[PDB]
Amino acid sequence: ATFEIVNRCSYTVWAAASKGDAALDAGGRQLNSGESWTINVEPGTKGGKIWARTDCYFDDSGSGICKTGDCGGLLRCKRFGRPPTTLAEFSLNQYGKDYIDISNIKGFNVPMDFSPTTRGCRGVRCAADIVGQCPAKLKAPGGGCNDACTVFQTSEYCCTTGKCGPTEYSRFFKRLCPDAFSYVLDKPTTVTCPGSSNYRVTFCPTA
Repeated sequence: ATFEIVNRCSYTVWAAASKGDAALDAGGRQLNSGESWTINVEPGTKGGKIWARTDCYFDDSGSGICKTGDCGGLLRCKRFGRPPTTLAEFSLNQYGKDYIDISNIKGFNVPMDFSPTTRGCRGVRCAADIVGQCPAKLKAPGGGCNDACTVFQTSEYCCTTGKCGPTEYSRFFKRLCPDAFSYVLDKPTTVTCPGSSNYRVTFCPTA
């Protein structure tokens, strides 16, 4: 399948694409404003994620640091990223469908549209100035708006036991982005798409 990753923000990002224990495609790439990067993701993938990283440095050996979303100091992500990272999430072809979501469960760093490029299903978006508004205790020095499980490490925020409810903090993300997951047991805003669909991830969409 095909992921076209478009940086419509006015600042550079360092896109990432991982499943957890391996890169997707080249696993990351710099994207100056306006630049695009189309990747190939193997059918049937489970639990894939796409995110932006901000304020990176990488050397020629591809080794470095980012202020949001860092995946173990590399340019070419093979793990997932350090919060706060807004997340495009997907598992493809799982019995005839595709399932797409955007998640604020690790926080928010960059606004995002995740829309299908082939018919049958609706996209999802979180474009609101979450970082402009972010509750004071959840702000991240380095940039972005952290989730409460990251800031406080409690069972209730982290839903450790599989039981938890919404919180004042989950609800701050759900007031600003109702289509994105705001905590682990949020009512699912998942989208089911035809198996083998293609997609576009647009950062800073309304930019």
